[PDB]
Amino acid sequence: GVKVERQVFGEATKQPGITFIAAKFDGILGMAYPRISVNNVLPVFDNLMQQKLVDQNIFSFYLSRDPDAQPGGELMLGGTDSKYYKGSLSYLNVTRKAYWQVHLDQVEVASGLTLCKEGCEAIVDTGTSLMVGPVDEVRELQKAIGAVPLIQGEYMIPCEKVSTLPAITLKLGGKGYKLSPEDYTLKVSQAGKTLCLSGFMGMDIPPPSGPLWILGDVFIGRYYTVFDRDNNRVGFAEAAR
Amino acid sequence: GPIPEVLKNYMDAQYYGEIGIGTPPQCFTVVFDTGSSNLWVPSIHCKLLDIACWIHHKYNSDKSSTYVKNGTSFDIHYGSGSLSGYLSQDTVSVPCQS
Ligand SMILES: CC(C)[C@@H]1NC(=O)C[C@H](O)[C@H](Cc2ccc3ccccc3c2)NC(=O)CCCCCCCCCCCNC1=O
Ligand SMILES: CC(C)[C@@H]1NC(=O)C[C@H](O)[C@H](Cc2ccc3ccccc3c2)NC(=O)CCCCCCCCCCCNC1=O
Ligand SMILES: *[C@@H]1O[C@H](CO)[C@@H](O[C@@H]2O[C@H](CO)[C@@H](O)[C@H](O)[C@H]2NC(C)=O)[C@H](O)[C@H]1NC(C)=O
Ligand SMILES: *[C@@H]1O[C@H](CO)[C@@H](O)[C@H](O)[C@H]1NC(C)=O
Repeated sequence: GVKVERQVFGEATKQPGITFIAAKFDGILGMAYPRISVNNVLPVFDNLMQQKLVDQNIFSFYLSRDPDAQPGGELMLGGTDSKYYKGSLSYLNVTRKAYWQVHLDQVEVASGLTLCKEGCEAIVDTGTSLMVGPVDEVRELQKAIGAVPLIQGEYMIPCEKVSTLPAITLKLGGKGYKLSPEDYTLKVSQAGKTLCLSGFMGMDIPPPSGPLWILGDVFIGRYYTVFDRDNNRVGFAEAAR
Repeated sequence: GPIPEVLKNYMDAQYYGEIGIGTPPQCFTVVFDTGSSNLWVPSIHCKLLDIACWIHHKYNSDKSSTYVKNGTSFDIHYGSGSLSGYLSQDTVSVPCQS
């Protein structure tokens, strides 16, 4: 293990709204850049680098995409873990050091719809479960695959339709990152019912930060992700499958 | 070397692992979130109105020999919700117990 000394953190006393009540986690440990730290508090990983508690200032995520799998995933501080990926890593420069933001070259539905046609900006966010894109472009996407709107930019797909959906490929660093329908759709469950949620949600993030696409857990689950603060880059390799 | 932090997966929607804050460590589950930059956990001094606090782990600074007070108020707004409280300083262990 590791002990990061002299870490400034929040003792939460109010959490209005409902989203924290039934969440599985007690809290959040942010791993983006200091630029977006509330009150300019030096982040855990920055404090870790300054205390030289790892040799490589990088950190990596494997996230399992079978919900019943053990382990559920792994965060490797200061390294990458070969157990969880196949082949070699391909890297992209960070474009704005705030979020882990990268240039996205395009998004292509295999049946021909192209979004982000001339390139756009994306963030690589382990704390977002779904892929996120602008409302209008996601609406077109969802129409191309036959999904229907649910609520708050989410969409559902009949489960029996999934296996025949088109693949969706994101282009990053000039390489194609394919997502099969099984990759980009999720089982959801409530009160004994099972349904299939589309893994793309529509949300407009206003300027000056936005617009931004988000590469969430849908993406990171298929592509093991390395976050490199030494070289301000993000790496992807195909995850164990 | 590299430190492994195993994570749990809930429903392909929430991924989280255990950390410690304090001496000795008080354990908490957290999202390791590449879309934000702050650490926080629920306080034992959370308001009675904070229903989420009732069923989550609470940091008690009185039980930590490494705690250093700060007290500056903070507010954070995420896409999926908001919260506020006050800052503190302590030792953070990853994992909670290694
Ligand atoms: C409302 C918050 C607190 C939290 N939302 C999410 O977890 C977001 C997720 O994307 C979830 C994943 C999700 C999506 C669609 C579902 C449909 C049917 C059953 C369960 C579903 C779960 N999205 C929503 O909650 C949007 C509202 C879904 C309305 C139908 C089910 C309502 C009862 C279960 C809601 C479980 N959701 C949550 O715990
Ligand atoms: C930097 C902090 C202050 C914060 N970060 C996030 O909101 C993203 C993060 O990954 C968080 C991590 C997070 C935090 C609280 C949660 C509470 C309940 C359930 C999931 C949660 C996930 N991801 C989301 O909120 C889900 C999708 C939001 C992505 C849109 C970001 C739009 C900008 C929101 C207003 C400015 N705030 C932020 O960007
Ligand atoms: C609350 O914590 C902050 C850090 O998050 C303290 O401010 C830092 O303290 C040292 C020395 O006082 C400086 O070198 C840093 O540059 C400060 N940074 C920032 C962003 O404030 C702050 O003093 C603490 N406050 C109290 C009242 O304890
Ligand atoms: C990426 O970043 C490094 C260091 O900032 C720089 O030397 C390199 O030219 C950049 N690569 C590309 C493809 O822009």
